Amino acid sequence: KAKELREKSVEELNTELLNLLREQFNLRMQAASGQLQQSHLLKQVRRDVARVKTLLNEKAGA
Amino acid sequence: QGHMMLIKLLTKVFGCRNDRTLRRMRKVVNIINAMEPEMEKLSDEELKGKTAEFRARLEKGEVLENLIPEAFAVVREASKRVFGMRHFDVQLLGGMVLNERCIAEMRTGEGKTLTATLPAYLNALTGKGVHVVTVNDYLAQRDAENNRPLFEFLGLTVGINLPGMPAPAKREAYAADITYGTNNEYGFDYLRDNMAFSPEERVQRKLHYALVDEVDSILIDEARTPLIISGPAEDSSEMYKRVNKIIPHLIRQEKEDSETFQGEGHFSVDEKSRQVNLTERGLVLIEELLVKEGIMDEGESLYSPANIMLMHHVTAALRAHALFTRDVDYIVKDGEVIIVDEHTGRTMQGRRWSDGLHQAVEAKEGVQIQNENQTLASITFQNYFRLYEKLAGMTGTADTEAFEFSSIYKLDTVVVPTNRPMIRKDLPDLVYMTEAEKIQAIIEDIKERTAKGQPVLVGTISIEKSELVSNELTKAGIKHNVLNAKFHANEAAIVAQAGYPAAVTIATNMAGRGTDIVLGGSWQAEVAALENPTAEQIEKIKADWQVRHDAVLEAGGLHIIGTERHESRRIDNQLRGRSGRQGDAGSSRFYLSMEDALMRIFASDRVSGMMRKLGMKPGEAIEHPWVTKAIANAQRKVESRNFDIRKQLLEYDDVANDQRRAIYSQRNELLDVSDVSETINSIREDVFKATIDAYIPPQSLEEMWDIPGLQERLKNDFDLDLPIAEWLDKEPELHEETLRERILAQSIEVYQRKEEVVGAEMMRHFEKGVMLQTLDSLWKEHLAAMDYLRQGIHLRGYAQKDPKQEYKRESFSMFAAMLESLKYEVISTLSKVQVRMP
Amino acid sequence: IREERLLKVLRAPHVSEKASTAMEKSNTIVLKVAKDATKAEIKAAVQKLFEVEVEVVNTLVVKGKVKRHGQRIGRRSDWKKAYVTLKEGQNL
RNA sequence: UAAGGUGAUAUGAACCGUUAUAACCGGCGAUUUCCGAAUGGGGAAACCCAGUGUGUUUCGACACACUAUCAUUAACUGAAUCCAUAGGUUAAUGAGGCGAACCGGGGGAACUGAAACAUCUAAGUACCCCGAGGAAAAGAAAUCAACCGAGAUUCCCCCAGUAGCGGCGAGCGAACGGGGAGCAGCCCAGAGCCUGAAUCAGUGUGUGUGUUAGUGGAAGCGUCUGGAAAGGCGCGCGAUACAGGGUGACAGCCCCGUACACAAAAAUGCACAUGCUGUGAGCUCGAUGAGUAGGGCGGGACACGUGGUAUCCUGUCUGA
RNA sequence: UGGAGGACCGAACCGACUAAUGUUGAAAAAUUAGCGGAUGACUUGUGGCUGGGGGUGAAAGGCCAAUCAAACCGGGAGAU
RNA sequence: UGCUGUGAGGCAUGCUGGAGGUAUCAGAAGUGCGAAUGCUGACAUAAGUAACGAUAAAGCGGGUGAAAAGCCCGCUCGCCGGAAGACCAAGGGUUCCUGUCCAACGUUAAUCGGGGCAGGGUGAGUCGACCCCUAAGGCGAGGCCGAAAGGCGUAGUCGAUGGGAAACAGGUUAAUAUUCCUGUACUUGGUGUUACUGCGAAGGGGGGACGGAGAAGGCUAUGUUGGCCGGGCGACGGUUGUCCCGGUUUAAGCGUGUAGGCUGGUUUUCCAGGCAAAUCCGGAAAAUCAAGGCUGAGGCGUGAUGACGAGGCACUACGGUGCUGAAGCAACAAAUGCCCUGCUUCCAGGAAAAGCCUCUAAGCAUCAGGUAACAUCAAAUCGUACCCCAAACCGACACA
Ligand SMILES: [Mg+2]
Ligand SMILES: [Mg+2]
Ligand SMILES: [Mg+2]
Ligand SMILES: [Mg+2]
Ligand SMILES: [Mg+2]
Ligand SMILES: [Mg+2]
Ligand SMILES: [Mg+2]
Ligand SMILES: [Mg+2]
Ligand SMILES: [Mg+2]
Ligand SMILES: [Mg+2]
Ligand SMILES: [Mg+2]
Ligand SMILES: [Mg+2]
Ligand SMILES: [Mg+2]
Ligand SMILES: [Mg+2]
Ligand SMILES: [Mg+2]
Ligand SMILES: [Mg+2]
Ligand SMILES: [Mg+2]
Ligand SMILES: [Mg+2]
Ligand SMILES: [Mg+2]
Ligand SMILES: [Mg+2]
Ligand SMILES: [Mg+2]
Ligand SMILES: [Mg+2]
Ligand SMILES: [Mg+2]
Ligand SMILES: [Mg+2]
Repeated sequence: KAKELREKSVEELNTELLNLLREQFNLRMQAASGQLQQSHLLKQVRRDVARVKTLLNEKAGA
Repeated sequence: QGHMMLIKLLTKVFGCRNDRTLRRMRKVVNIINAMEPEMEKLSDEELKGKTAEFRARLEKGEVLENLIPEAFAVVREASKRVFGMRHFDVQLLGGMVLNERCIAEMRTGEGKTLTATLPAYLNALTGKGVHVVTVNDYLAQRDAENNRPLFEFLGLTVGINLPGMPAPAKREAYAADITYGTNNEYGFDYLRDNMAFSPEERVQRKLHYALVDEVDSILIDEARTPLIISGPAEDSSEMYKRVNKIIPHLIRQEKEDSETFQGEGHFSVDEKSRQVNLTERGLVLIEELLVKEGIMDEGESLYSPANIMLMHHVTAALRAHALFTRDVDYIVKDGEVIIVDEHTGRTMQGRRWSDGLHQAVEAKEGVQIQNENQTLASITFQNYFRLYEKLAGMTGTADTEAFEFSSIYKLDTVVVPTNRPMIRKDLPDLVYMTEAEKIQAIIEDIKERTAKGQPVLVGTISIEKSELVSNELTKAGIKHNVLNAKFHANEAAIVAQAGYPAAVTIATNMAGRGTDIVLGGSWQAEVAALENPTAEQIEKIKADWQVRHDAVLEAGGLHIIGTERHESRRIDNQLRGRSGRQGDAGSSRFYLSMEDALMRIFASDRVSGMMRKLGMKPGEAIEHPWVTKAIANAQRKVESRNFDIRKQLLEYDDVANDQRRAIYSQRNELLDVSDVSETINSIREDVFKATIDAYIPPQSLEEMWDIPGLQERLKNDFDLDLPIAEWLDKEPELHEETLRERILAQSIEVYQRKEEVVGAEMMRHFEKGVMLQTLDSLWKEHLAAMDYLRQGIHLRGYAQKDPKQEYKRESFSMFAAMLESLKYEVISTLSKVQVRMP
Repeated sequence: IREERLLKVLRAPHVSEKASTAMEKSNTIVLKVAKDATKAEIKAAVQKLFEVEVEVVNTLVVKGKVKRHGQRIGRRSDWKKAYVTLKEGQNL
């Protein structure tokens, strides 16, 4: 992504960050119970959060 | 490794739990059928007397469960001695499962109704009745007349419930110990019993036990469905003309006429945003539906819990005024409303958008308006099953998930065996890149299976898919019969003869588990086809059927073709489980293509393009099992999605029916009790305390009181012309409460004079009738507000709050205000009754 | 309490025979939680992310074992177990 | 830059990507827990405990920021004490610690050699401490020479183990002068004429030349032995490339490179050239570093051990 | 009557006079059988302080990490 | 192995090996080893010899097992019992418990283990740490001193081995429990309401707050006996009795205030000693009453119609669970423990500070703040397994 997220406002990025953290917690409880087969998604969700936070920093400081 | 985690925990714990329960059930089974070589004395004087003996033993307090190894045998040999069927051990297991609140899993042909004879017999000895539900009147009446010798030889009466039955005959149906009928007849008999004007006019008994008999459909899919709520002739609706008349005073820029206006809203080009969203989030234009000519004008705003019935009317008029435009979205010609379809260019003259929308469409123009219809009687089916004291149900090989079962309402899933070693060869699934190669491989399979001896079922989802597969099948060339869901007797006539060798049946949307496919033909319907069967013809037909049946099991049994996979796995297992019943040989194979509807849930063109990079390979290869893993994972995903969209409306049904049970408990509480003069007296004292509290403040001074408002309200809705200000100012010896007891005693003497001139029990019947009138009217207004707030929860709880405990608080306040208005207007119209005075 | 802090606390459900027995006796869920989580964070996280009510939380710190993998000596990481007491009126 | 990847033991599973948001490499950014100069107070390093000010939310608490010491400067205050000072508070800037060797300074052995040992030697070595820079130190004669002249400092070779010093023992050891590497001279102790005129430092721009990724890059087949050919034999080809490494034995022509020919969006080294800012040139008339040179006493450094001992430094008393 | 004592006898505790064993031992100082003190100049737990041309010593050149008529480690050092 | 040279050597070849070696004539050495009580590695010798680590001691049957003196179960025998039992601190860190294995470790075998592998296990407002406060002592802004580094030290700030708020009984896990469950409590803060009101310190006063030895009065833990309750009449003479065996338990907290110990009390007026002020302490002088106050083990009541209780009945995948459960008192003896941080007595004359109570100063006074009741909230963080006279700590060892 990182271009469709760069076209979003600060509250949109905050809402997307909250949704990504919720999906990360849900996938963590899913994988913790031995129930996750698609184990890649955690990694993707993790990097997704990073992208949002990086964009938040470059929307906050400059 | 390590971490023997929750999944293996689920499998191990529930496996050992079902095995321990099945071990104790096997011990009970080994107790009951230890030795049975010969039997005599059918049921004439001894085993019919066990009915009265068991009723006397429960009269002394012996547990009905302690009779389970006895009473089952009192059923069992009867089926040996009347119908010639020996109950197998699995039928005993299923009856013991249906005795508790558990789910019976067993294949068809293992005596389904023969198992269902057990818990109807057990639950019927209470003297309260047994309510077994089929989908039709046909199977219900058929098995009712089948078990009428079985229950009549044991002293139990079989009542049948049919649509169009008389209400005393419906009483004799429900007062029988085993009552047969369908689900909607049961539910609408309940709704007519709640529309009864006395407890004598009811036709049902107290709900004792409900045998579901098909838990796949009604407990999941048909859980919510209402078919009788309110039937109007509509008779007039011109008051909404005087509600929608308030709208063309205001302009569509601001002040309650807006296209939701969003602070700024939109640009000045065609502002009818048909993505409606119905918000108006400025919260300053909301003021113009208040005062100046009067409705919702006493001081309550538009966000009050007590004014939502008009709020789903005026906003319906707002989304009919500026949104749905004349001559393109709809037309009214000669007073007739026709939706003009914009996208495909149609004129829908026999369709109308419900939930007051076409009503507000008629209220905008000069059209004849159907009535603002008020809900009367509704219940959801899973919670009506929850209302029973004991609840159990049985299903085939398409059993749902055990945690899902126990979380419907307390249903434990124990895997009952078949008592026969299963050899139903489930072949690995076959997917092709397109529909054409898949159906051509299906054509080669059906031709090579019709070559030797094999009966085959080909199941689809629809009549048009059946038409396409039958067109390709006569391009190959066979005979087929399509299974119509509309035709029950034609369904039985097709499927009873579908098990013949070289007989192929096509299926459209299997409801559940089928009528018994007899492989190698069906010799029982064959000797039913004889016009006068002797004892010489039945043995020959049985022998030829025996040769056909051994040729069928040598051929590999019944074959299953699944043309697609459904959005639930239960209907897939329903299609699959037709082969190999009662331990017979059989085969099952599912087909799929990449242009099926189950590729519509992917919505990922990257992976959908990566499957194209494999190659064609139409046949011998090792192509990919990973795409099959993707299909299995996506199918489990959409099954869980169906679960979530079910669960949200299940919580909706829970809250709606909980308010329903509140009003039904207070309904039977205010109806069933005798001597209702004391009840009216107590409610009248609380009424006068509450109505004087609404106008006179408790423990207030002499200037805080509201004398002319209380006087005019007493005169309007009490028929009391009280000189309250004169009674204040003439005597200063008066003090506090005192006026409460003065107006109460004046009302009491008005009522006692009117009951002495009208009669005692005539006033009691007038009390119960006017209580029913005011209670049903204000309760159906409560139902209108409840339906309008379940459809109008789009503007209440948004910022950090949650409806449903914001819906529930406003509906509880509406409930309390409705009950106090009920009490106030009952006491009013009992004080308003003009009787001829001496 | 900030909600994104609550989304990082509860790491894993912990199932064993002791957790089975504790659920049967005093209906306590046993959680792997974060190493730096206090009892208020765990109580708020279970009350929010699971929509239930908590009476009390008892947290203990499990010290990791020391293993020999191919004659190389390592030490497993410490973690925090948490016994969370669901309320009696809540029935499951 | 790319058709392959998700670092390794190390497979497996789940995935991503194939003509350009897979991966990789380089530039610039973001985040950068806690301890550690550790810097809010403390501490048994990776821990405990706060204060102050904001700003939230149901009022249960949360999040962020700052708060060490010293030096200088400024402001406000402010004793004994009148003014004032000392002190106090706040703000601004700088410092602190680490680092292998080189460098300058403050201290400074002993074994040993003398065939013992004390003057001496080892040796101003080892080590300790302080301070700084990419170099440091030194440096423009109160210097040498010899009646002829040289013209700052540093380093290399001769002078020369010479002259000397020395229980004249062990040992220590120049200089004058010559050949070379390199080369550069200025400012204050002060006024006027003229100004901002030379020079230097910062700053931006352009060009050149690098650095930090990269691109292209020649020319071989048959046969025999052999597990395998790059080897033997036969006939060809390239070379501004026969440096090297790998490929189943020893390959110029199989692969990576190699000679050569090119390449930077961004940061950046160094040169110029240009612009701005701070800075002042030249001319004339001045002035020419005082508790200093030198001396007495005591030490030290000069190759020079007090000897007939010049010269330099000074702890002490003096003193042009 | 009183209950003093660097009082008496004797376990814990502290110590170490005799003998035997042990002497590549069970132990780089012990075991067994006896022995001395055992309310005091006692003994013991925890923490702190005193640093080697030094400490400390009811004094034997004793002890200062199984090392002491000048500890241990690194360096001068490849001393001689 | 053969041939050859006077010798260091040389040449050829069989076998192994599977990829490098080098003529000749020159050049340079880390250029030749049997010795140095030489250094490292490997392997003999003594020699299958001494020894197998307290002379507390074993015997049999059954089980599993490939194999049983050592493991498990049972019946005997013997050893410790001021310990060779139980709980901790220090110290150690997974040795705890379960499954599994027997290569190595265990002075032997091992099916066993404190061993290998995997899994599980440590739950606190009241216990401890943390936290408030100080001793010895450490650092120590400034300061003083010192070639430099640094040394001493004021304000301060750390520092337990000491002072400071509160929980007990029963039950449960394979492994934790004053932590979990049941029951009954208690403590300290925050907020709010109500009622009353002079609150306030980095200051003053009290208190904390203290030695050795001896004595004998009241007690308790605890034990014995009797009564009671339940079971037994006993392999061999006797054993329905003055007989035999077992049980006869109950806390914290709340209330009462006892043996005992200390001290006269109350009111008024005055003094400036307590760095200033004080209603507090210190001192002085009157009046009045003589009994008022502080402290205090234990007992008693309650906690407790509960729990516990031998045993019995139902199940019981023999490991346990559900229900029931009789008596549950009295006398005597009695501590080194409690009254007691007391009393007497001696000389060697016996910590500090804070929490706590009180007094006011600056200051604020309808505020604030304090007092009492009630309601609510909070009590975070870390430790908690296991061994602790020992096979797990210090001794190289599973160490007399
Ligand atoms: Mg608790
Ligand atoms: Mg610090
Ligand atoms: Mg001089
Ligand atoms: Mg002895
Ligand atoms: Mg010496
Ligand atoms: Mg050599
Ligand atoms: Mg040798
Ligand atoms: Mg032997
Ligand atoms: Mg011998
Ligand atoms: Mg021997
Ligand atoms: Mg032994
Ligand atoms: Mg044996
Ligand atoms: Mg003994
Ligand atoms: Mg271990
Ligand atoms: Mg063990
Ligand atoms: Mg084990
Ligand atoms: Mg072990
Ligand atoms: Mg302190
Ligand atoms: Mg302590
Ligand atoms: Mg006693
Ligand atoms: Mg006898
Ligand atoms: Mg007895
Ligand atoms: Mg006084
Ligand atoms: Mg041993």
